[PDB]
Amino acid sequence: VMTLFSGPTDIFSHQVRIVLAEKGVSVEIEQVEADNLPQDLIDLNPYRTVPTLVDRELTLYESRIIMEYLDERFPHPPLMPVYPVARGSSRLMMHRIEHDWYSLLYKIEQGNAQEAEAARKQLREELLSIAPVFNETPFFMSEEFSLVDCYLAPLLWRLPVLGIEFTGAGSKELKGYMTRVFERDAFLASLTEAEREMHLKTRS
Amino acid sequence: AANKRSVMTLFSGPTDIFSHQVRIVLAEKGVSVEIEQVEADNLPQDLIDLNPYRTVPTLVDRELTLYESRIIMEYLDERFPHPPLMPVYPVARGSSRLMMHRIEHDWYSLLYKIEQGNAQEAEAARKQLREELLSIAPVFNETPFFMSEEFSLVDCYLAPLLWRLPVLGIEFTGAGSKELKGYMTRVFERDAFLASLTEAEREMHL
Repeated sequence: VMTLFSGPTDIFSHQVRIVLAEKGVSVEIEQVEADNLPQDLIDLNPYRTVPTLVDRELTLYESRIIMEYLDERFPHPPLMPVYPVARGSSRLMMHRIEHDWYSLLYKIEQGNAQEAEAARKQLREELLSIAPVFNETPFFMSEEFSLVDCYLAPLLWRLPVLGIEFTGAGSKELKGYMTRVFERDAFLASLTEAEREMHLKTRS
Repeated sequence: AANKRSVMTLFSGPTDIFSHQVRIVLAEKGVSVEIEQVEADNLPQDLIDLNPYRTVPTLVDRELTLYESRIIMEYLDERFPHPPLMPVYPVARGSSRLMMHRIEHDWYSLLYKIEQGNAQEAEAARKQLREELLSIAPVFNETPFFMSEEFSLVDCYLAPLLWRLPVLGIEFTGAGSKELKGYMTRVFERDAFLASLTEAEREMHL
């Protein structure tokens, strides 16, 4: 009885779809045309946004709220640290990723050529700057896939549609992270057809 | 350095609604904390070194630096369980987080339009906010706090907003005013709320 209303290429919906796949819970997923909930379903979410999760009598929106709900409701596998301090670090990194990087993604998608390129340049350089972080661990500042990777993975997956290509200093490091995460069963299972179309290896 | 002290440090804005939320939670938990009210023109060096965005509120507890009041408040609730400011179960917790999100999205945005918009906009925002707040009156006939039997982080979002109504030129009369005023009395009289106020915030009710 758990239903997720998702944007087929919506990065926020993708985050939730990865979590749902990781948790392995039974769920009905319905893709909308674009990035909005049908006007007739406004009763489910006054803001008519996706992702919107309906699990029994509880309706939730805002991917961040949905992901924590799923992690608290379905403990295994754990996607957050168990202790308060590292949990704060994780929530903060998730927030920084969304505020610093998903904002650039938004400017690239909604901007004219000039705005898009300026956002693109900044996003590309910043992503490459954190490359050293991976020479240390398999996942983002962790040895286990977590919600932080649920934020970073959908973003890096979209590099092709953002018009970004990694080469030079740091590219090898980022690509290694991308390969590790993109190869996971849950990540592959999280993909919609429109998302699979983005890369050769998943394209049908 | 703040990150080297054995006591928490909160960098706060004297009239910042978000810092107020955090100060209420610190008082409720009764933890030792050194609170520094900052000035935009001359921020303390530790804030600059630990928070690249130079914003408030910022909590420094040992080697951990947090910003974004929501993250700080949940950190405090998880690190210091007594007294509980969040529900225990997943479903109730989800609803609580959703309400905090809606209060900030629907009401904190009107507060900003009221303070930085032109007369026409400010007045339009002032009228919308007043109406919406009075519309939740029925809630207080069901429970003493906002959709809860006990004071929680949701009230830590709503209280600072209602405390600022005087500066927003809003006053409750008519239908629902009794309910809203009863809630305000209940939260504004709490030890933690009084303890959370800065002198500047107190003057908002002169």
